Amino acid sequence: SSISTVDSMIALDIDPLENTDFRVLELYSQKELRSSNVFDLEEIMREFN
Amino acid sequence: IRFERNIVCTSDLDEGIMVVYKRNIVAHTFKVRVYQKVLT
Repeated sequence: SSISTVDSMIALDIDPLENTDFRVLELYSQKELRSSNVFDLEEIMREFN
Repeated sequence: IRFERNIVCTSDLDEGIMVVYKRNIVAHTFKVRVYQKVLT
């Protein structure tokens, strides 16, 4: 059994596409969104009260 | 009509480190003093 063989198979191993769990990216937090104002309504109303 | 070897078959971009900065939106907060008199 040493006479050897022939590997005639043409390899076409295509790797599967890996799974991707997309992140819920957040650029500005809610604190920055509330702090991005020259005038805040809650502060004005509290001062008036 | 003669067969011939007319079939010739022939067979990472930029890796790197990245740092992403966003445009700052926080309003500049400083301290203000208000002097006043109340006449009643």
